[PDB]
Amino acid sequence: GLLINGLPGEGHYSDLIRMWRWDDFLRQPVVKGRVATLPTTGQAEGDTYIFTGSGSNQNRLARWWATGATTAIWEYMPPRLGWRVQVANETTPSGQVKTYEYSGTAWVELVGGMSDAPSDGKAYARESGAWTELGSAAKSALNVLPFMNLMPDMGRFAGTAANPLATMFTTSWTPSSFLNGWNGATVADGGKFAFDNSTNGGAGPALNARVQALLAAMGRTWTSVSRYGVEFFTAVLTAGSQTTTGSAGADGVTRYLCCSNGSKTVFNAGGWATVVMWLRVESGSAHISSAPYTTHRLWINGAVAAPGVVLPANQWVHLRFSMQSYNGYDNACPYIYASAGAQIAFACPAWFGGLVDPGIHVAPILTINGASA
Amino acid sequence: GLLINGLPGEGHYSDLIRMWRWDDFLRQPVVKGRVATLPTTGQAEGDTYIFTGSGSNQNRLARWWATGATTAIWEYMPPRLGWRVQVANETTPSGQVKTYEYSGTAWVELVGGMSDAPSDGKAYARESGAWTELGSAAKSALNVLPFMNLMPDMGRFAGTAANPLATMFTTSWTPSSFLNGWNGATVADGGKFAFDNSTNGGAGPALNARVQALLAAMGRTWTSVSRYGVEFFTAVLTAGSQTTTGSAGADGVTRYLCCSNGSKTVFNAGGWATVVMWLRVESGSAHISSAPYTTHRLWINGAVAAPGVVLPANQWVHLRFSMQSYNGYDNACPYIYASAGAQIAFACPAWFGGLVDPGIHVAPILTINGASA
Amino acid sequence: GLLINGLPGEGHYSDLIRMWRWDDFLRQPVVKGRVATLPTTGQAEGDTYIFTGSGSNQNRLARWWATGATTAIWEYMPPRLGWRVQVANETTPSGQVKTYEYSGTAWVELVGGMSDAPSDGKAYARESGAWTELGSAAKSALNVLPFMNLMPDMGRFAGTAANPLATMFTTSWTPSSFLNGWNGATVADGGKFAFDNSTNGGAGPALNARVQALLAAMGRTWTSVSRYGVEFFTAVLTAGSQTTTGSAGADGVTRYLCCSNGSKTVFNAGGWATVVMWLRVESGSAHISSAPYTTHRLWINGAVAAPGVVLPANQWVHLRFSMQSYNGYDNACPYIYASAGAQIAFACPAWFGGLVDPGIHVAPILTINGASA
Repeated sequence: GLLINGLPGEGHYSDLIRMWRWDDFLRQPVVKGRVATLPTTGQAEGDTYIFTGSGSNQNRLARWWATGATTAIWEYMPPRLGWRVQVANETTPSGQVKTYEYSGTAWVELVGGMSDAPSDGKAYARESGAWTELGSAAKSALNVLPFMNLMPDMGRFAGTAANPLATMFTTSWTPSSFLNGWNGATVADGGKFAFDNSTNGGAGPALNARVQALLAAMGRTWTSVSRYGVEFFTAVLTAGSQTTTGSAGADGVTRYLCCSNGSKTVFNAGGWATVVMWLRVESGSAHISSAPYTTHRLWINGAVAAPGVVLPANQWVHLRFSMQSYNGYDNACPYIYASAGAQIAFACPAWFGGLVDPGIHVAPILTINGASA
Repeated sequence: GLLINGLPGEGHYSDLIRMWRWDDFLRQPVVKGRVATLPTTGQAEGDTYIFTGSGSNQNRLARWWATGATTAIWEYMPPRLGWRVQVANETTPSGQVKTYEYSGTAWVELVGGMSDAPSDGKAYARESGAWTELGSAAKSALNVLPFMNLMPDMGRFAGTAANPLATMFTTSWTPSSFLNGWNGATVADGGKFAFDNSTNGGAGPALNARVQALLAAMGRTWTSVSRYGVEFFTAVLTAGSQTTTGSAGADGVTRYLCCSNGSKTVFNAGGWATVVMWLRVESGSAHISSAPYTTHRLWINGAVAAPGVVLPANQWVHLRFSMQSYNGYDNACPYIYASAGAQIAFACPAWFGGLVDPGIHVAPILTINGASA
Repeated sequence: GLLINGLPGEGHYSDLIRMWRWDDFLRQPVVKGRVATLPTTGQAEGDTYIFTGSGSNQNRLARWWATGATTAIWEYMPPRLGWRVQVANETTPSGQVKTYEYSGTAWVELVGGMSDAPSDGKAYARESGAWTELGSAAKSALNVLPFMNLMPDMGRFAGTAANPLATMFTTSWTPSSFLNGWNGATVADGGKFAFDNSTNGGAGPALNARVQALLAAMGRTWTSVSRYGVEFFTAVLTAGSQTTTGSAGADGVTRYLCCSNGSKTVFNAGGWATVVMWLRVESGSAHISSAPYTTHRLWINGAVAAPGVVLPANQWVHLRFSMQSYNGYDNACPYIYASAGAQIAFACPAWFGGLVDPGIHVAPILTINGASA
């Protein structure tokens, strides 16, 4: 509380000049900026800086009154539990004039908001100008959802008669129908990982260089996850001498298709497909696709990639190629071309009948068959 | 910057009347509306229109001062880098008085908002007055998710021994256990689509009128999707002469159930069920359900529908009937009644053990069995 | 519209004191609070209460002017289609000074909001300071999604040769490979529920006390869901006399593992696992886990629970233990320890290869096998 009313009439003229000088200021209370020191030069009528220098005169106004004036002075305005003040020069990207609403102790930003979600445990999203509750599926991620694999043998190259539910298998190596050679390509066994193996202090088979390279790429370096694990076979495909179905990669190098799926019945869900598999180049060079065609999206170890990217030689890379095709089927779905004589290592393929996001997997996803018991 | 202070005292009275006339206006700066021309009639004290007519006097105030006045004039107020001004007459639906905050060049709407999502790649939804991050599953749609089909033969009417993973099959027509006749209804083979068929320039079997009608309904008119595709059989069910389990449709016409599922063990997931199948009426009439009972929701080619709707005769329609039942089982789940002697064409049924949204499918969804290799 | 301009100069001094007393008030129009009666005591200069007592003087200001005054009076300010007025003392939790914007008929809260979702049917969530559309999966819940079960026999203890798709089975009791005894534990048949049973007016087998206890726990008390249902066997595991793998519960009582899964290949999806099963304690005591280890989350009939909670004796409880393990496999996954000689009743187990939320299930989730036709 404060007053400037009353006072002898003898001095009314001083206070009357005084009140006119504010009534002139009150047109729009906008400050050009906050200052800890009175501008000693370059100020005129209409210049208002917030004199917040250390002392009792913090936040006091510092309007300079020279134009149309007898003697210019730094007229002061102590605030008192002040409130919203607009600022013109700087502004938010959304076109809002900056406002420091002085809450009485600090310069606070203006506050709004015409909607708060009811506190009843449901998440609400904006819909047609109204907030609508969301379901539980919104919060759950996709890397953990247990979707069904379409491969009967899990890519272990042991045959469908092997139980996918068992940790260990005794069946020998077996070719998979999901990987058919193309252009004369030859597929041969590359290696196998055994439970309780001897390389890490056991009595089983030993691990060959390719498997250590994979596991180091997998991050499974700890005994609990490196000395134990599920069994499976690896294979190495040698590109044939045939030169059918040519294609060029992102680097402009021509290559030919080496493997095919045998026209599997996967393109059903909106034409959507997903292929995830682990590979490494032992010799030669290869790329993905031919050129950007239709819709496509490639992730390499969780990093988006473009068509034709030449995978670095002798490194394990996680690929996830998801695209859409209403044709209902395709034989060369992978769209992978490699140079003749290239030795490509690959292990644990996984295919899905739609767009799914399991992340960087570490083992094939299970299914159910007659031998699954 | 501007000033009206000073000036000889001789004329102080003019400016003093002047400042009083504003101090009267400053009670609440609300404009009745924007005008490009001064109102030549129908204005009085308290009427304030924004004179924005073309010229230098844009945005100048146009308050008319007649009540309690000697001679009324259009007193002018040039703004200068102006700011928020409230408006009373019109208002937003949410009870907010309209505000054109003049940004110095244009009349801008007031701006607020007390929450912005952190720029770290996560989507945030409002929860109990706070923004909570959402999962990846929120963004993905439902028409592409590869869920597991419950039919062993894919509705191809070829038997479970046929591989659902193959594009082509050689097994002959075979009845499906998922469609059991009711009220004496007879189910007979209707047709088959063959890969590399001869109708579109091949050497295989030809396509009969029903299959062209379906495909035209399917939108598969292009050679890539019309001259090729997966094989499957069609069947036509002729309603029997029995009159058990009567029911009336939306048009008030009584009909009887014709087919049953044989009490399949589908009602497990919260009692939820989903049936999707493609059909066409060759003769007679039929409807869906008996009357609105329990919870129910029908889509016809993506368009919601009510119970008892009489499907148009001789057109292919996509139905998706999802409901809930805690009983754990039901034989007449479809709740479809047709007139006696009606010839109903149907192809590619698909059932699911819950509420799923695959859209307008084009082929049955695959499963895995012993013959799937 | 109103005016206080003009009037004879003789009385100019009264109105001039008058206008000064407002020009003093207009520094910041903040009211200390609304009052239906003028404060008869404890008021001074700067105290402004909204006199809203019943009568024509509603909303009129009640500023008391005593400091620096000749005679203090309750100066009145009728509003007219008023607008936003800030309030200092009380405030919103978000630091916003309370504002009752008088809409001319009622004291209305201030209104903002710089974003409304386009009215085109899509739900929008905030992302990096912008609203991004969400997918359909966001709205759908998780309790209804038809995910694939990993048990070949559905936990009916009838063998994999039994069809899971049929409501009724004739095969006798059969042990399940998914529940292997530990520490010498013995598993024996406990009971079976038969379709069209005689206990509820049929001709089939009768129901034993354990099954009524379960069903009453299930809420299936109605004839439609109590007199009918799917068939399955129950078993009772008697803990053995061996004392290997000790562990203590939340109450500090030591117990030993009684059953194991035989190292099933379930830990694939991000290492995520889900186990849901229905059990009741007939004798002894048991608890969950050993102590809080790694990540873990237990729901008991939809209510979250902590490790080591001793389940109440002789009550049916729904458990859902979901955890993560990158090891790829585990034999004692359940981590359940029971006292020696404890008689534990259990029925309808369900396991999943990831985090899933089917709610409180009433029957095992189906799968597909060679005998599923």
